Amino acid sequence: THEKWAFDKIQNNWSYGENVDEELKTHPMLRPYKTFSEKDKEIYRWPIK
Amino acid sequence: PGQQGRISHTDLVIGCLVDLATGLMTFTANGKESNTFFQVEPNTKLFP
Repeated sequence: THEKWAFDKIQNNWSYGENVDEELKTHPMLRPYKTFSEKDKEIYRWPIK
Repeated sequence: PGQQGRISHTDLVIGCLVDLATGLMTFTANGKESNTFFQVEPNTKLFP
């Protein structure tokens, strides 16, 4: 689900960033798998539980 | 290939050149010359 949303966003020419922005379309959710966070993983994996 | 896969936002312009003295046919896309060409015969009518 994360990579599908990331592909949809790079279709919209999104870019990685630290803060959340609208015109800059930056978000910390576009990160490599080797450096993810526990909170984000838990939030993403909650619905399927 | 990088642009392919979604909807772009830049118009594509294709230009066609005809030489009526030697029957040479060339096509250019966005100012870039293509590698495809055609050769015709004298007394040939062509419609764009």
